[PDB]
Amino acid sequence: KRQVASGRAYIHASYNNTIVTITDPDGNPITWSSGGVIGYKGSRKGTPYAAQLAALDAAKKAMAYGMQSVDVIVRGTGAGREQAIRALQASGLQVKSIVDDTPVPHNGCRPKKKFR
Amino acid sequence: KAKVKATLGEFDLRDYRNVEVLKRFLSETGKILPRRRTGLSAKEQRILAKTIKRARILGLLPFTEKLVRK
Amino acid sequence: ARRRRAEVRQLQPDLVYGDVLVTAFINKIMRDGKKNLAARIFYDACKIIQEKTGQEPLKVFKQAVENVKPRMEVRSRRVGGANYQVPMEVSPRRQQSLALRWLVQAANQRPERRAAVRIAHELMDAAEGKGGAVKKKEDVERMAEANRAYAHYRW
RNA sequence: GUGGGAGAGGGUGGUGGAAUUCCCGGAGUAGCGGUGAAAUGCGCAGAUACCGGGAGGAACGCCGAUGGCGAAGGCAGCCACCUGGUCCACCCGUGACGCUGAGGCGCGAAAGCGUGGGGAGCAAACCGGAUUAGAUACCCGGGUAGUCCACGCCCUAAACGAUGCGCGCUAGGUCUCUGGGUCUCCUGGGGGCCGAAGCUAACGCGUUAAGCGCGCCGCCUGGGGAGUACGGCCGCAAGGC
Ligand SMILES: [Mg+2]
Ligand SMILES: [Mg+2]
Ligand SMILES: [Mg+2]
Ligand SMILES: [Mg+2]
Ligand SMILES: [Mg+2]
Ligand SMILES: [Mg+2]
Ligand SMILES: [Mg+2]
Ligand SMILES: [Mg+2]
Ligand SMILES: [Mg+2]
Ligand SMILES: [Mg+2]
Ligand SMILES: [Mg+2]
Ligand SMILES: [Mg+2]
Ligand SMILES: [Mg+2]
Ligand SMILES: [Mg+2]
Ligand SMILES: [Mg+2]
Ligand SMILES: [Mg+2]
Ligand SMILES: [Mg+2]
Ligand SMILES: [Mg+2]
Ligand SMILES: [Mg+2]
Ligand SMILES: [Mg+2]
Ligand SMILES: [Mg+2]
Ligand SMILES: [Mg+2]
Ligand SMILES: [Mg+2]
Ligand SMILES: [Mg+2]
Ligand SMILES: [Mg+2]
Ligand SMILES: [Mg+2]
Ligand SMILES: [Mg+2]
Ligand SMILES: [Mg+2]
Ligand SMILES: [Mg+2]
Ligand SMILES: [Mg+2]
Ligand SMILES: [Mg+2]
Ligand SMILES: [Mg+2]
Ligand SMILES: [Mg+2]
Ligand SMILES: [Mg+2]
Ligand SMILES: [Mg+2]
Repeated sequence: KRQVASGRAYIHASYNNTIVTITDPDGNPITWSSGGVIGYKGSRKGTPYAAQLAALDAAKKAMAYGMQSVDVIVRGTGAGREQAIRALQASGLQVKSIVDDTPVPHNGCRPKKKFR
Repeated sequence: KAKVKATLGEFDLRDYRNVEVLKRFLSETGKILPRRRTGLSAKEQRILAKTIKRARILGLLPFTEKLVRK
Repeated sequence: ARRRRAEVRQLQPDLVYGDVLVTAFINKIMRDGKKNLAARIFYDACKIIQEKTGQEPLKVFKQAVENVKPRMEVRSRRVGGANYQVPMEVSPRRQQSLALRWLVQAANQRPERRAAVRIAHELMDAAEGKGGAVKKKEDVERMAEANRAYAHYRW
């Protein structure tokens, strides 16, 4: 009910999960998916296969919205951070460009004990 | 690979307003290039870093950028 | 095989066909060192399989063994706690061995009274695309395509 | 003295972007988070993810080094102001004005104390979830003091180069920071690495001495008891000498 025909795709990948949000050229989201949206529940959500399935599910929902041309934004690092982009390439969506916009601070906040 | 100073003129390392030449010393991202790729001495690099930060605060040089093709 | 490659034994050819797979299958049928009785089993089964269906037992044997050979399987790999079932492809030599073993084991798990009858009907069913050996093969293949989520643990 | 130089040296005020959190709004469904697995937890009062806007605190990515500065503790965005130390060249001035230093005085990471502010993130205590034979721990989710600032205390440390300060003498080689020079190089002054002689119980040190000498200060005399007791002094207390 939108007929967007073009937009962005943000891939947020971590070591516990990978999620894909397909949005429009001025930032508002259209659809999304993740390792928990699909069957997997626990650490299974962090596998590259779950990332591939999440990317494919989000891409098919975008097809339902009528998406053809997609720009890719990538934030984070984890298993399947690349598999998501590979499935997104071979999903049937013409990939416009891939961009890694992983937010990194300028040494602002103190991390948790795990991260020091 | 070519170092920045090797392909450049007799330019001012203390000019924070010349974006044309200061852009050469930034990376694909907004990061300052190391001495391995700038071919500068320690003193030259130390002056270049401060001039780059000066230009950044004046909105002439990017504080950070986005990586492509990743 | 810590040092060497464990060079494969080259079986003797067969006296009836001249083919090596027949000798390998006859060995797989043999028990307690009776290759004579096993050969008689296989060749009475050859006569029965050539009579009950008017085809050559050569190509039916070959097509059955070809139908039973699987293309993927699972091996257990110890990673981060308890091990996982990781799928992978199969060697041609191991495909041959597994096909013949499943053939014999599904033939002797049949109801038929005589051994040769079991062998013949098992070969027939396997050559048609059905039977117990092909069922075990397709279960092996169903292990693949199922735990394929571990496709990054190939090793 | 003159003339140049390098620097996260200190203080004060200003100021920039990234990121976290929170709030407002848009769009958008069903989970997010987390782990070796999980669960507590959060989510239909609309979360997570995405976009725009706002608020606030704290810390300064790349440059960055095996680098620099400081007497030590220690000191990293940028700008301005106030200010310390230091190095080199000139061979100009004073004319032994020097070295060390019991006491004293000042400084002194973190944590801690008092009064008043501040509070994002982190986080003793604590509240829960797991794990385990038990879990008072490691792992997960929360969370106070605190961490931050002003002022006044506290005087400890693996406060380490486990090497007190100063001066002279005793092969070089190699990397480096910063000056001067007639600038394959030389000559000072710092930071490393090999290694002469020599030293050392050995490891190792070796012009940045643990070598050869001189001056002065501090300290040592088997281990436990014990940095405890008593006494004194200091401290709001903790406690310190
Ligand atoms: Mg997870
Ligand atoms: Mg400074
Ligand atoms: Mg300062
Ligand atoms: Mg909202
Ligand atoms: Mg709820
Ligand atoms: Mg609930
Ligand atoms: Mg509720
Ligand atoms: Mg607030
Ligand atoms: Mg660094
Ligand atoms: Mg000064
Ligand atoms: Mg004179
Ligand atoms: Mg005179
Ligand atoms: Mg003195
Ligand atoms: Mg004294
Ligand atoms: Mg103190
Ligand atoms: Mg403190
Ligand atoms: Mg306080
Ligand atoms: Mg926390
Ligand atoms: Mg905690
Ligand atoms: Mg318990
Ligand atoms: Mg001495
Ligand atoms: Mg020079
Ligand atoms: Mg020094
Ligand atoms: Mg030197
Ligand atoms: Mg010697
Ligand atoms: Mg040495
Ligand atoms: Mg000496
Ligand atoms: Mg000694
Ligand atoms: Mg003593
Ligand atoms: Mg004693
Ligand atoms: Mg004590
Ligand atoms: Mg006494
Ligand atoms: Mg006392
Ligand atoms: Mg008292
Ligand atoms: Mg004590």
